[PDB]
Order: sequence, then structure tokens, then C-alpha cells
Amino acid sequence: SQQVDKIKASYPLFLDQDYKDMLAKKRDGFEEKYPQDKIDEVFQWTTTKEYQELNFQREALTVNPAKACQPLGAVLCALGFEKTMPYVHGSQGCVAYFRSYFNRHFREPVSCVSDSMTEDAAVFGGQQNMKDGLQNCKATYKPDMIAVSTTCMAEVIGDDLNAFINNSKKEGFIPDEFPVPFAHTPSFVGSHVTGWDNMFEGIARYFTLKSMDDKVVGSNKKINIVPGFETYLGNFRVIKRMLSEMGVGYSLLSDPEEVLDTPADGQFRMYAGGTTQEEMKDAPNALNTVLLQPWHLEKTKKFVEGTWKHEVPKLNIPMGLDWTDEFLMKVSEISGQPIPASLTKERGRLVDMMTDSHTWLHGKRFALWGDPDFVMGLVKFLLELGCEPVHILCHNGNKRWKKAVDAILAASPYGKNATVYIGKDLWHLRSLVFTDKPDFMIGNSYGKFIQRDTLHKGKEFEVPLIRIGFPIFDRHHLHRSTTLGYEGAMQILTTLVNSILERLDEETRGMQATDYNHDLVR
Amino acid sequence: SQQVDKIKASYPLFLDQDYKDMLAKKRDGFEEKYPQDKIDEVFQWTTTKEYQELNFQREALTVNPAKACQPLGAVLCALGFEKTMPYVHGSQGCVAYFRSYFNRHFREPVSCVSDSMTEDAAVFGGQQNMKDGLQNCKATYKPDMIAVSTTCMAEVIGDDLNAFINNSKKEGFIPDEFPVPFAHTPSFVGSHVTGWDNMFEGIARYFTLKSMDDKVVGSNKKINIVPGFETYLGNFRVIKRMLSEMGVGYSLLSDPEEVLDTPADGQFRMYAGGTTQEEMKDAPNALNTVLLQPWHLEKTKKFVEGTWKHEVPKLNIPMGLDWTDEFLMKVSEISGQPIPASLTKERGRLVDMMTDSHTWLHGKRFALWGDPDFVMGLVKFLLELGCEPVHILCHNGNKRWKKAVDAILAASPYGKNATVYIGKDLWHLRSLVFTDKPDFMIGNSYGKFIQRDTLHKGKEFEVPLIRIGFPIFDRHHLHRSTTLGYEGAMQILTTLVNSILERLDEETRGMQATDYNHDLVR
Amino acid sequence: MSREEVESLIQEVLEVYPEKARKDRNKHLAVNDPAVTQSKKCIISNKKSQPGLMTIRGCAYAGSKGVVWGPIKDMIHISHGPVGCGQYSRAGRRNYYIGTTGVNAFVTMNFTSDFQEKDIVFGGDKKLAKLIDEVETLFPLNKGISVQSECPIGLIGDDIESVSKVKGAELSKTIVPVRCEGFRGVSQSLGHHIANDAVRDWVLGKRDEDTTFASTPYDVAIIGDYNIGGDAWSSRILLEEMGLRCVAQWSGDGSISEIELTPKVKLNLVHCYRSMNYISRHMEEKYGIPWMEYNFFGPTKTIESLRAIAAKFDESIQKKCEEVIAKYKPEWEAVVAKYRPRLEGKRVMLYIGGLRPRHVIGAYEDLGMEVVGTGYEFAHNDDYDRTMKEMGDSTLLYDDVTGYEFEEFVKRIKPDLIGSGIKEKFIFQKMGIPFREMHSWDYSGPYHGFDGFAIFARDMDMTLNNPCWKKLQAPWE
Amino acid sequence: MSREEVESLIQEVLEVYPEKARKDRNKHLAVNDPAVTQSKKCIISNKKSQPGLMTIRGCAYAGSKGVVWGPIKDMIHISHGPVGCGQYSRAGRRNYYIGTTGVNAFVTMNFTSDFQEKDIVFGGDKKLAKLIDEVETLFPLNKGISVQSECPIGLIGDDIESVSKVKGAELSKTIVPVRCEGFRGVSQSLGHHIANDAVRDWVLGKRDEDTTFASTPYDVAIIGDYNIGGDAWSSRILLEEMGLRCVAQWSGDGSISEIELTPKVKLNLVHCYRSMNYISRHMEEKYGIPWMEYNFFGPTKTIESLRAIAAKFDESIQKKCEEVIAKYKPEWEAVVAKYRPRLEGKRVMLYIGGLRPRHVIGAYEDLGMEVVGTGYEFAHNDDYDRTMKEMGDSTLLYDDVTGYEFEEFVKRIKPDLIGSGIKEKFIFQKMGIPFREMHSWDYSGPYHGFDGFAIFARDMDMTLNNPCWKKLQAPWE
Ligand code: ICS
Ligand code: CLF
Ligand code: CLF
Ligand SMILES: [Fe+3]
Ligand SMILES: [Fe+3]
Repeated sequence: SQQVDKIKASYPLFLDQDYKDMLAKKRDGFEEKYPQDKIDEVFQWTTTKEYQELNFQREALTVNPAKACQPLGAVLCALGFEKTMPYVHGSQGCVAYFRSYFNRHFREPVSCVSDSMTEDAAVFGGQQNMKDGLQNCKATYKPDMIAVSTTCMAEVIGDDLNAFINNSKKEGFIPDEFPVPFAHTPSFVGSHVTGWDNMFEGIARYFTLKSMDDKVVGSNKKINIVPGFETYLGNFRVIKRMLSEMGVGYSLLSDPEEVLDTPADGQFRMYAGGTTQEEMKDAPNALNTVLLQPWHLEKTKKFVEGTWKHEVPKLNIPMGLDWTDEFLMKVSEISGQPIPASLTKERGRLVDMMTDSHTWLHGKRFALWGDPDFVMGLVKFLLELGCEPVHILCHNGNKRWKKAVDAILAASPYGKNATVYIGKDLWHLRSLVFTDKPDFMIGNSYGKFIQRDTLHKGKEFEVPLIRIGFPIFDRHHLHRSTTLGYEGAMQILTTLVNSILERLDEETRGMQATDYNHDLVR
Repeated sequence: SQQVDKIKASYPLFLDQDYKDMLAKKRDGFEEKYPQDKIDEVFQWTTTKEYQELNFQREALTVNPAKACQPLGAVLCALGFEKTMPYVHGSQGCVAYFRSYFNRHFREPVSCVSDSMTEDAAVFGGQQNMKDGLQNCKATYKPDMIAVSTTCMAEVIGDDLNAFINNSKKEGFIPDEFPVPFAHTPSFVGSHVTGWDNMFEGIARYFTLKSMDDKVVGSNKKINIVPGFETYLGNFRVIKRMLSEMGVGYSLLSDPEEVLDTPADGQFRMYAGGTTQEEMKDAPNALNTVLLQPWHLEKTKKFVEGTWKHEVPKLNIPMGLDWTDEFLMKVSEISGQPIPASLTKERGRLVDMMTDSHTWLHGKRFALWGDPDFVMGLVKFLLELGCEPVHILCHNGNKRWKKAVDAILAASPYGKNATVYIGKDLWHLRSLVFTDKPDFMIGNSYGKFIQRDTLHKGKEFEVPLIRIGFPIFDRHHLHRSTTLGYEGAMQILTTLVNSILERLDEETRGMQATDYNHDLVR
Repeated sequence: MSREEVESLIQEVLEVYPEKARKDRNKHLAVNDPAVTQSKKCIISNKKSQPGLMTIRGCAYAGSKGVVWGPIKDMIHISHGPVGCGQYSRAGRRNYYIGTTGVNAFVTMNFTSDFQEKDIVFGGDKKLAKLIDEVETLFPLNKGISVQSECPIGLIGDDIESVSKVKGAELSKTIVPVRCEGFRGVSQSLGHHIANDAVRDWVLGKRDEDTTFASTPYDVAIIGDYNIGGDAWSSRILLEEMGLRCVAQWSGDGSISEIELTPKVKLNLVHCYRSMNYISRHMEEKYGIPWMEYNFFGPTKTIESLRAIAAKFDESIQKKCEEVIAKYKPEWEAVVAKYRPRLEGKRVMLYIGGLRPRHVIGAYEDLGMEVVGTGYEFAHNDDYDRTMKEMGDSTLLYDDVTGYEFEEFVKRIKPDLIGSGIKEKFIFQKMGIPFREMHSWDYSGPYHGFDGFAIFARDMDMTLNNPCWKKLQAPWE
Repeated sequence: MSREEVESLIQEVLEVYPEKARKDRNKHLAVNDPAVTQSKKCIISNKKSQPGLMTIRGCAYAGSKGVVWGPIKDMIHISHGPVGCGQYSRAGRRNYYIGTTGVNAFVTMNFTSDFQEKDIVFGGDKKLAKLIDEVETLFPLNKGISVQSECPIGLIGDDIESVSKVKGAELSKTIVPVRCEGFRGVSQSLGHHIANDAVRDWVLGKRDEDTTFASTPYDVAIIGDYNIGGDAWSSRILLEEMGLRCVAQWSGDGSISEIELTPKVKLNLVHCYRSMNYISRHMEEKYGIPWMEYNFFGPTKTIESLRAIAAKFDESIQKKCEEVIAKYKPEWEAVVAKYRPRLEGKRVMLYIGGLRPRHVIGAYEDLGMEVVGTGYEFAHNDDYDRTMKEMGDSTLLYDDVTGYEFEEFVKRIKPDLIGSGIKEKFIFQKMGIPFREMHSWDYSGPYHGFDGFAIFARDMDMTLNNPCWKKLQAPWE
């Protein structure tokens, strides 16, 4: 039943007595459900350390992974170029899933096409599909350029993208001059960030490999910036802003912030902003190339050093205090521009915020997960704040990255009780936060279920989730946030300290029981 | 007892069994406490409507007010000028309280001095105290100018600031050329915003009243900007930024953002930034003067129109879509500069966020309180979002402001169930939110106790608090937020929608009870 | 109306495409004529999409794992293959259930084999067996396992059937292999067919010799209701108030025991014909159980369906049906009186997968709203036969519409409200036309039945008449 | 160190002031010599502040309402006058209590008369009576009311004592008028004196004729502990583990009944001498109750105080004292072993109100830390008499220090840690020297007793050795 003046959605209208009776009857009559005591005992067992040993003995089963497949990153990289259509050579279900994923994260239109390969292509390949799809895409949606990636179907079959595109150009399906860069992005190798790296490397190859004769390093007096897989628009904005205040000429490569933040003014813009073809062609003339996320752009680094002959600096992600300082001084050294007073003032304001919040920040324990570069930057920043990382998880990490992270952890006493996990999923992390309870988690939306599980053990065992990373599906407009640089450090610090304060306020809200510590001033 | 490896602060170390036994023994032996059933019955009675009628029949007693006294606003206004020392003529306890209040809100040094009037001055006046205080302040802290306000002690005694300062200059205690503007700020009239208005009016009078012969309106081709009582630094920043992108010459009057956000780099700066004396002297040469918060700058408006002969526009606070648009078009008309594409894009992005979050925003009920201009701006924005205001409280409001607010509410169907309260305190609001429960409150830190009370009635009766306004004592760095303009509207919208989503996530976190609606995607 | 201008619009939109794509897509757009019951002479469906045209269709894996097998709460579904497919489909569909997730319920969980290059080269049958052993060790209260196929398994030649047979004999457990690789078929429809065949071959007949279940003449089974935001729940209560006993529920809030008990019911009430017609027909041939389609969208369709269902039973059931109708009449009458004045006369264009583009028309008409265009991602020709008689004269029909076509049609027709998926929501919001997600109900609902009708009206009113839609144009532009 | 260097620094800092201000402030700064017993010969205190020098001192209202009367949980305190005074002091002091706020406890609440111009012109006695009636109607479980005077009431001709008498007779309630107007005296110390006199005149003697309370030879009363962060609680447990019965604590977590029962105890353990010496002396003269000062800051002071308190009672009490000391020895030994190595040798400069500038020295020394400078806002010459022997040789002593003086002294001495209030915290943090709030414990604690010692060490370690202090200089400057 519903009251017309106060209508209830699923929650809490399913809490009405009639629905409760109906559900009880259904369960008791036809579900053949295990007894509740058995369920409770199994849950308690899964909270224990013996279950943790069994969980960490896993070798074949993956439970709730914390990564995606390469073509998603390839599509994200392709969207960062002006009037460019991401084109996935393979099956259409992958494109539907990629578009839904990015729509849910960004709350924005995400454009991508597929050539819709079927079992016939599984027998004879997808050359005809490629020709027809390129022709149809160019005729219908009118892009300036088409960037081609692959699904696992095309990778396993063995389709040769280069020959297919060459035959498309030879048979007149699309003009010879039309730029069609391509990259193989197998989903069984690496993760989405690897797909981003492959896409960018192939695009840079297409636009620069055969024209290096007239290129001179430092001719255009600019610095190339490669962001990598990036899902915070504030990160692009703050990079551009810091480079602008310094008076440093820059060429930012694969800029998707314009197309992912279009205004709503009565018209739909399928393309907006993005790196132009002229910038890509002129990139070898730059003074140097700076890679913002070096741990998933190794192929790009190899191409940039081998062909453009750029001495790529050994720079960490400019996250937190020290690494932002190092990035700024390296940029100053490369460009010859001094660091202005505004950046110094911003750094001082961040240090002031740190001194203001250090008392609440000190000694807090965090589990965290995400991509390698982001995870190491956040761990470094947490160490700078006096926080203690305990469980550090990176599903798509490798052994060298783990060694570098361990080196970072050894350089601070706050990393004494920290363990780095690579190749582990969020079921492993759930076991870890049950057996060695931290104060908070830092991760994407999938962590919320872990939070629920801890509440099931008890209020005293709950580990609240802090939403930083990708993807964020259960909160609005967090994709506009800033993570890199001094501004990003300020935002992260504010989020952390205020999450701590909200938790403390919730724990001390019981009148005549815990409200003696419900201080107005904190 | 304490464990050396896990030391417990007051919470939860007072939850140990020995401390609980000690407290129980103390209460049972010596406190003569009322029985718990009596306490519960009295609490339940105070949650009822009959208690609400008794509460609203109050005429003499004020319980938990939502305002401050004039000299606090006078000090805030004085701090917005370059190398200016706020000077309060009266008793030192007031200055100690003002400094502690602003220290707790801003987490920054706040400089102010008093002449420390005592019982001796209660029969002779504070003339000697004024002379010695001005001399000592100038000699010790070396300000470029001293702005003088008063405590209630000086107001009741009747000290004449003008004669005291003139005699100080005549007797050589301070140089005749040294600028010493003054204003009477009685604490029994109005509130802190009235003190800001009086302080600013006296300063502008001091710097412009006797030199209007050579002033010509529009000579300097600038627009004067008066912010009023403002505790969000992002508001000053966004006003300056918006005026800058438009290419409009502006003169911001009483800018305290620099002195309230100094960096921490090893030195203490007592003064930083602020409006210069040259700008104040040249203000009458501006094209016009725009008042950001017209409802507490009426005396300033009277002075500006009467003496500077500026046609002050009838503009609301530039909060939310419509009023930000009106402010921008009025500035464009006055200055002759067109509105650029960047502002249009920012407005479109705000509209896009509104369309993205409208489903969760629609129909939500809010109680709110604060200063008149801020309250009316937030009510207008909530109406624009499709939200329903229910309880609107403004302790320092008046009848004309209430009439204007009622006119705003009548122009939207979402204001049908809204009531405006002036002269009411937060005990009245506690009664209102017990008897007509909204979904959320919007106000300053003092609302937290109200939240506590609701939790005591039950989880189903809890009304969460949303911290927008002044002062914010239990969260860190919220004073850096933005409230005015499109950026402020974006921040407010994000805060509101995400508070709604956190509440929903908390309500649906119960395993096998309410977690069927614990969706990953919202 | 004005059929001729609609045909002119169709041709004008078609002009952009290349020759072959032009002639292919010409057959998939049509002007409705209610007198026509043979839609094959008017519209063509269930064909492969044109490459490079940005279709909305999914794959067979989405049809099988995402739609049919996934909602079953007490069984663990292994997305066998690379990691992407399980990750993008995890908890994306609001199939509601009651259970303790991770102990006896596993719907919102993503189990995958996480294929790497060595698995591609050397096969993954041994890895599948090891994964099954690990699942048994770590989730002891599971009541069955499904193995959902992704593209590489179909491409490399893995025999998951033999592994399933050996492991099921070894552990005395039900292990269902589903060859639901994404390159099969052209959409999620073949996923529906393959999942139904797997249900028939591996699960349905496990209690054929079992006669311990006590049956009643009023036993019914809800087939093809996936409890979107609790939709199935809001249906079952009505059926329970009519005096019928709902034994099984396919597959919203579903359990394997309910599926096993399904062959014992007297009648199969099918909501989604497109996904469950195969198993309904198979049950009719093998057990003799009759099935009937019903519609619980809107009060009118709900009353009609309740009376038609009661007609299959005795007089007491009909009396209870009349009692239920009388009890719920004032509520939806009040809902209509409140919301129809704000909704009367507005025009809607719809584009969903295979059932809703014609099922929700009655609810829209109950609020005085007109559907001017509709279409399907993957419906078959019988679905269009059912659709033609429920749509207005000279209304637009589209099959597997492209993004460009959809945008052009919307820009010309200028409807008041659009209902579609997440991949069109923001496109159409940026153009200033209100949009409702008609797959996940915009994270709201439920919409089935009398209780869901009030939520439906409230949501439609909140989105169609929101003030935000008056603000897209800046006052200085 | 280097006495003559400190005198040179004092003169150098003094050079800036005008002649009269120079002459006055020269008397308030001194170099400590522990052999000196009479502090009048070296330092002058309890004088009026120099106008416009940015003193830290408060007013008499802060001393009376904020410090003494405010902590009493079951009485309602009316800040009679304009609205500012109650608002700025509401919940600013962490005087902890157990109660249901708004029903039987009212500490964190701000009751005020909210004076307007008509009240200034025509008086507010009738408004006071009406307010008292409203308080009785709206807070029936209140056990008493105090009326705290703000500046205008002293300035205008208001007689709150007569109103209190008539209303208390009419309602049979205790109404305490406190003439605590801010212009009286020079600091919060006169507030302490006035509040003590009000307690004596209106509350203390209400049970002089009552002999129903059963007394024991081990009855004691804690005086001058305001339960800052729970400090008083952490003291009481020790005294009750010692075998003594704590009847009342003034006024931390205090109730009016406890104050009424205080004249029945055998001994008054006074923690804050500065604020409660008046009432302790009055109780000694009128009831014959002896009092003694004690220190629970740090294990050394706590053990000394416990043994000294034990000496006042019989042998079993002393045995229980030894038992408590033995029980708590390992905990603070472990705390010292953990934290002293990270704190040994560090130098501290402190500036607080009346008692803590010399009370917390022992706890700092227990961690191997040296206090090089200390001072008081409002303490009297006897407090300096105690401080001279409590402090080390050639250390700096300052009374009612100005902001400029404090900054110059800190810039020259360069301490590793500063202990002061909220009005110096950010000034000294910007200069890069760690700061601990020594009034509110930086929203941490408690620090009293063995349990509080661990928190004290942990907090000092967390602030002194925080990495943030190594980052103030940019690497490019
Ligand atoms: S009462 Fe006094 S200033 Fe003795 S007014 Fe002040 S809670 Fe201080 S040094 Mo704040 S004479 Fe208490 C004090 Fe000491 S408020 Fe507290 S810390 S022991
Ligand atoms: S049509 Fe369907 S969704 Fe596509 S792959 Fe095929 S079953 Fe799957 Fe999963 S891993 Fe990624 S998304 Fe594909 S490319 Fe390799
Ligand atoms: S020394 Fe002390 S705090 Fe000062 S007034 Fe006097 S009792 Fe009070 Fe309250 S209202 Fe404001 S702050 Fe003053 S100026 Fe009139
Ligand atoms: Fe958007
Ligand atoms: Fe600060």
C-alpha cells in the first residue's frame, strides 16, 4: 500500500509488515535456505585468520578484482584528442560495457564505436568489418581521426590491424590522407592503464615515426606532458594552471577534460577540445617530455627516448608535498623559468593546513588500493602527514613497483607496519581488514561492500570507506576533484581530516553514554 | 589503566568498567540525580507540540542564540584593510573572546587590541586609556592605521570617540596625519553584521567625506565592491576571479583574504594584503558601487548614495543561478564589458550538474539558519534545485527582510510549506525540527547538539546537520570553501547531494535487513 | 500524426549513410499502422548491426550472465575468461535479493578466472578445475556454480562441459556450463536463448523423480520477472493477495530450489516473453504446464492481468481478485488525481531492449501521456507484432537505432520526455529534454503493480516538470 | 642560561615601548633564582594591563561564569545582558560532565537575557523576573539558577540581588546573583573571588542544620578541578582506589547537592589554589575542615601527592596508597621507557593562566624535558613564590606578557616546544615551532594521573617529532 502524500520507494516500502510477512513465507516455503545460526557461524569463520590463510592460498580464482581490461584505457586515451573517434576492432558488447562504465563514472556522454564482429569473423577474420566500419564511422559521425583498438576476440583470432587499415585505404573505403592510428590492446595482458599506454604509443608512432629528419630537440621551446590514465579533471586543470603561472610553454598530450565536461546549454557536442594533430606532429621539437605516471607509461617512455631523443626525467607522480616540489624544480630546470611567488605561497598554505590538522592526522591506520602511480603518491602523502599505512593493495602492480614502494616505506618510521600486496583482489583486502583492522580504507566504490561486511561483525569493527580513485559510482561530481599538486594535496588532507572528525562525532553522539566527548570545538 | 601500545584518550577510556563503576557510585551517592524514568518522560515532553507552544510563547528568555555582537563584525571589517590594527575601546575580555572566536573559525592568527578600561573609567571615562592605548599600539605594533570600535561598556558610559581621538592628536600622543577612523558599535543594537556595516561606514566617511570637491563619478573607470561580513575566503577569491575574466576594473573594499590565509614558511606576518588607503580615497571616482550583501549594509548604502552620488544597483546576493546571472549582467551593463565565453561555459556546467543530481535533490526538506543575505541566497538556490524549505530561521532578521523572503517563497511551488522565523533562537528550531521533521538542517556548528537530541528520540527521527555558515568549529579548513557565484553553487550542490547519498548509504547498510537497496550505482 | 512528414524525416536521416548501410537501415525504421498485425511486411529485426554506427546492443554474455543467471542468489557465477567482462557487469543491474552476501548470497560479487596470456596459449581447463576447488573451499554454503563463457573460451577451444561434468560428479554439486561467448548471435537475445537451454539441460530436471513437495491447485510460477528494484516483490504480494501460492520466481530474488520446484506448479505467469519464452514452451511440452503472459505496468494493465489470471482458477480466486481490485482502487485513483493534471498531453519517445518498449505504454496512457516513438535494441518480429496494436497510428518504430538516428529523430520530433538507457541519458539531458532511465528506473522504483504505479507517477512528474529544464539558455545569450 | 644574556634580551625587547609602558612592563619580567623565596622583590603581578598592548587576559565574567559556575551541570546559568558574552563562551571550555543536556544538565547551553536598547534605557529587572518564570516553565528539572553579570548591569542601576531574593522565595528555588561584570578587576582572578563569595553567601550554608547525611572518617572533597577533558575523573578513581570516599568535586562534573554536602567532609584536596583558595579558607574558618594542595601532573608528583594525602589518614589508607603506587608503577615506567628517548633534552616555554604554568613542570621533567621560560596571565605573588622554587636557575619569568614580548622572547630563546592558548597557537605554528594548547589539551587528554600521563607523553611526542615541522622551507629558497 502507498500513501499519496508520502510515497515510499523500495527502501523503506519493503519494510512494511505485509512485505515482511510475504518475504518470510517465501523463504520458509521455497528457498530451502540454510538456518540462520549456520549462516552466522560461516560469516564469523570468514572473519578469522584461518580463513585468511585459505584466502591467500588462492591460485586460480579471483574474487572482486580491482582492475579492468586494456581497451577501456585505450578508449580513454583516444578521447583526449581533438575530434577523434575511439574505434574498437572486435565485438560490440565490449563497447557497450566501456561506454556504460565511463558514463556512470563521469556522468557524461562517452562516444565509441565497434565493428561488431561475429562468428563469421571468428572463422574468416574481420577485414570486411574493418573496411565497412571505418567508412560508416567517417561518413556518419565525421571525425577528424579514428583511433583503433582491439577486443580479446580480435587478439585471439590474430587480426592484423596494419594490413586491414592499409587495405581499407587502398580500396577507397576511406581516404589515404585520413589519420588512422592503431594499437593492439589484449585484455589478457596487464590492465586498462596498459591499454592507455599502448594507445598513446601507437598514436605517437603514427604521427612522428616517419618524419624525424627535420626535428630538432628544443626548437619549439615547450615541454610535453603525458598524463596517462586519468579520471580526475581537476588533475588536468591543475597541471595546466601550474604550468601557466610559471610562464612555461607546454604541450599537454591526450587532453580529455573538455570533452568530459561539456556544458548543458541546449546542444550536444560530440567533440570538444583535445590535443590537435599539429601538436602531436610538433612534439619531437620540444625541450623534453615529462611523464606524470611513469609506472604505466613504460612503452611510451621507450618510444620517446628512442625516437624523439628526449632525456625523460626520472620523476615520481607530483602528489603530496615533496614530489610536487621535485616536479616543479625539474620543470624549472628544463624550461629555465624560476618558480614564482604564487606557487611558494600555495605550498606554504598547504604546510599551514598540515600543521593545523597534524594532531588529528597522527597515527591513523589506512588500507588503500588503486592504480600503481596513484597508490604510491597517496602512500607518500600519508607518510608525510604522519599517517601509518598498513594494507597497501595494487591488483595491477608488479615486482619492481613493489620494490620501489618498499623503498619509500623504509625511509619513514610511519611505514614500519606496512605490507604491499600485488596480484591480490578485494576479497584478500576484506580478509586483511577483518584480521588487522585499520581505521579507514581509501579506494573506489567497490569498497563499500567491504564496509558493509565490517558493520555486520559489529559497530566497533566497522572500517569506513574514503572514496578516492576510479571508479566512483555512488557519489556525484567527485570526478571534478583534484588529486595532483598542492591543490590536490589540500583536497586530500581536508577529506581525510574531516572523515576522521565525522567518525569521531558519530561515535560520541549517544546522550549520557558517549556525549561527554561531543566537543563543539575540534 | 592504560596499555602503552594502544593508549586511549577520554573517549573511549572512560568506557572502561572501573570508570563506569566509579561514575555510577558517584551519581548514586552524591549527585541526588532525578530518576531515569523522570528524565525520559521530561525529554519526551520536550519533543512534543505542547512544549513547542510553550517554547514559542517566550518573551524574555533567549536559549542558544544564532548571532553575535557588533564589535566582532567591526573587527572583521577592520582586518580587511592594509596594515590596519583593529582597536576596541572598552574592556579587554571582549577582545579576548573575539580573538578566540575568530581563531577557532579560521585557524589563523587574529590581531586586535583593547585599551583595557576598568572600574576607574566607569566614572571618569576612557580618555586617558584611549591616549595611552593609541600611543602604545602605534609604537609597538607599527600599523599604518588604527580603526576604533567600542564595547558595550563604553557605549553605556557614553564615551565620545571623536573628541577622545581629537584630544589624542592635539596632545601629541599620535601624529595628526595618522589615520584613525572610528565607529560606535553598541552590542545591544543589531548583531555582528551591523557592526561590520558601522565600521565600514565610519572608515569610508573618514577617508572621503571632506574631499568630495575634486571627485567625479566614473573617472577611474572602476566598480567598487563591498562584501560585508564574510567568513568564506573562496567568496572573495571567486568575486575577484569573475571580475578578472570579464576584464572589468574593480576596487574591492575591505579585503581580509590575504591576512586570513598567510602561508606557514617560518615567519609570522601580522599584516598581509588588504585594501589600501589610496583605494579608499579614490572610491568616489568609481563608476558605481555594488553591495554584495545589501541586507546588512543599509547605512553604507545611505552614505554611498548620499555623498559619493553613486546609483547603487538593487542587486541580491549573487548566490545561485538566477542571482549570479543578474549580478553578471548588471556588472556588464555598468562596466560596458560583455560576459565572456568562460563564464557562460561555467554556468552551463553548473546547469549540467543540476540536471545530473535533480532526481536525488527533488522534494527534500531542509531547516536552515544563518545571516539574512546568506539565508535568502541559500533559500533561492534550494528552490532552484526543486528542494522544499520548511523551517527558515534568522535570529538577526527584520520584518522587511521577512517580507522579501516571503515574496521569494511565493514565486515557487516548492516554497508552499515554508515558514520564516525572525527573532527566534535554536531552541525554537529544535522544537520545530522535532514537531515537523525535515530531512536535513543547514547551519553552523551549534546545530550539532540539535542533531544529538534527535538521535536521542530515535534513529528514525534523526535530522543530520550540514555545515554551511559561520562559525564552523568542529571541522577543519571549511572556511576555504566557496559560496558565491557558479563555483559556490557547484560546491553547495555537491555537498547537498552527497550528504543525501551518505545518509541513504547509512540507512541501507544493514545486512539481510536493508541492504537490498545498497546499490553500487546511484 | 502526419505519416508523410515522418517518412520524409526517415529519408532525410537516411541520406547521410553509405549505400549498403543506407539500404540496411532503411528496413529497420517504420511508421506504425495499428491495423497491421504482420510486422515482417513492415519492419525487420534480429539482424547484425552495421559496423561503426554506435549501436546500443550488448552481447550474448550480457544476456546470459548479466540478465538470466546473475540474479540467482544462492549460486556462484564464474565469468570464465579475462577480467573485463565480470568487472563491467558487476552490480550494474539492480536485481534485488534478500541474503547475506558472501555467505549464502553472491549476486553483487564478481567471480572470474582472470585469464592471462599463458591461459590463452595453453588453455584453462585445469585452471577451471582449480578454481572450482577453491570456490568449494572458500564458499561452503554455495548451492551451485555456473560457468559463463566469454569470447576467448569459444575462440581457443576449451571443453568446459567435460570439466563441469567431472567436477560435479566429484563434489556432488550442480555445475552448469554456459557457452555464452559474446561473438555468438547479434545481441543479448541469443544470450537469453543459451541461458534458457542451459537451465533446461542442467537444472530443470533434477527433481523429476522427486514427489515429496506438496502441491496445491493454486500453485503458480512467476517467470521472466527479475525484481528490478524490487519489481517482482511488488508483483508477488498481489498474487498472494489473490489467494495464489507463488512457488518459483525466475529469476529475481531467485534460488535454485525454486527453479527445481517450478515443474510442480499449475500455471506459469510470464512477464518477459522475450527472455523466457523458450523455457516456458519447453515446460509446456514436457510437463504440460500452461503459461500466460501478463502486464503489471499501470493500474489498467494490472487489473486486466489480475482478472485474466483469476479466470484460470475457480470462483474463490475470482472473488479474491475482485476484493484486491476494490482494495487498491482508491490508492491509484488518488495517484491519478494528483499527477495526471501535471502530465496530461505530454509526448514520450522510448527505446529499451526487448519487453518494456511496449509494456510501459499503458502506464503512460493512464497518466494522460502519449507515446509518439518507440523501438527495440534486440526484439524479434513477434515482439513487433505485439507492439503494433499497442502504439498509436502513424507513430515511429525503430529497431537497433543508431546514435545519430536517435539524435536526429529526437531533434525533429521534439518530445517532452525520453526514456532510454544510461548511454543516451546525458546526450539527451544536454539538449534540454527530460530523460528517465527505463532499465534501472533511475535508481528508483519499483514500478510494477499498484505500489509501483505511485512511484512511477512521482518520478515522471519530478523529472518532466523540474525547474532545471528552464535554465539551459543564459539570459544574455 | 647565561643570566646576563637574558637581562640583555629583556632590555632589548623593552626598548620599543614608550616610557610609561617601558617602566611598567620592566617590573613584570624577571630572571629566576631558585634561592629567592619572596617573589615581590623581583616580579610584580596582579596589576592592570597596559592599554593596547594585546594582552591575553580575560575578564571577571570569564572567571566567574566561564570557569567556576559554568561547570555545574544541574544549574542553569543566565548570562544576564547583551548576547555576545554568552555566545563567545558557550562550550569553549572542555569541562566534562555526565547528563542529558537540556533535561537535567545544561552546561553546553547558552542562556541569556539578550539585552536590547530598551533594556539599557529602562532597566531589566522585570525582564529578569519574566526570564526566571520562563526558565521554570521550560526546564522543570533544573535544580537552581545563577545570574552572571555582564558589563551594562554594573554600569546601569540594576539590582539583581532583590530580584533573586523575591523569585527564590516565590518559587522556593536557589537563585544566585553573581556581580561578575567584566570591568571589575583586571583579569579572571577577581571573577574567581566573586564566584567564590557568591558560593559562600548563597549555596554553601543550605545544609548547615541538616544532619541526615552519613559521614565517614575517609570523606574528602576535591576542590579546584574542573574535569578538563575528564581530568577530575582520572583523579577521583585514584582517590577511590586509595580507599577514600569523594563526596564532592568543585566544580568538574559538579552538582549543587555535592557543593551543599562539602561542609561534611574531613579534608579538602585543593588542586587549583588560585581559583578556590577563598572558599577553602572560608571552610577552614567556619567548619574547621583542613585543606591541602596536591599535584597529579606526572607520576612523580602524583606519587608524592598520594603519599602526602595518605599521611592525613590511618594506616590502612597508607597501605592502600602503597598498593595503588605498586599497581600503577609498571604502566608509567613503560610510558617513560617508550617516550623519554624521543623527548630527552628538549626545551619548553610555557604561558598559561593561574595554576598550570608551575603544575605541569614535573610531568615535563619526568620525560627528560627542560622548562626554560614560564609565565602567568593573572596569578598573584604567592603563585610566583611557588614558581620560583619550582623552576630552574636563570629561567625566564613573565607576568601578563604582551604578544610582541612573547614573540621576541620566543624568537631569541628558540624553544623546541611552546605551551600556551589558542591566541598564540597559530602565530607560533607559522614560525615553525611546535605548539600544544595547554588550556584545552588540544582537544585531547585527560592528562591528570597515571592514565593521563600516557596521553600527555603521546601528545608531546606526536607534536614535537611531527614531520610537518621539517617542511616549512621550500627547497628552492
Ligand atoms: S581555574 Fe583557571 S587559564 Fe585554575 S581561569 Fe583558566 S581550568 Fe588555566 S591555568 Mo584556562 S587558574 Fe583552571 C585555569 Fe588555571 S580556564 Fe583553566 S586552563 S587551573
Ligand atoms: S563481447 Fe561480451 S563483453 Fe565483450 S569480451 Fe566478449 S563476452 Fe566480453 Fe571483457 S575482457 Fe574486455 S570487455 Fe571485451 S575486450 Fe576482452
Ligand atoms: S569584558 Fe567580559 S566579555 Fe567583555 S562585554 Fe564585559 S563581561 Fe562581556 Fe559580550 S556583549 Fe560584546 S563581548 Fe563585550 S561588547 Fe558588549
Ligand atoms: Fe554530466
Ligand atoms: Fe591556519
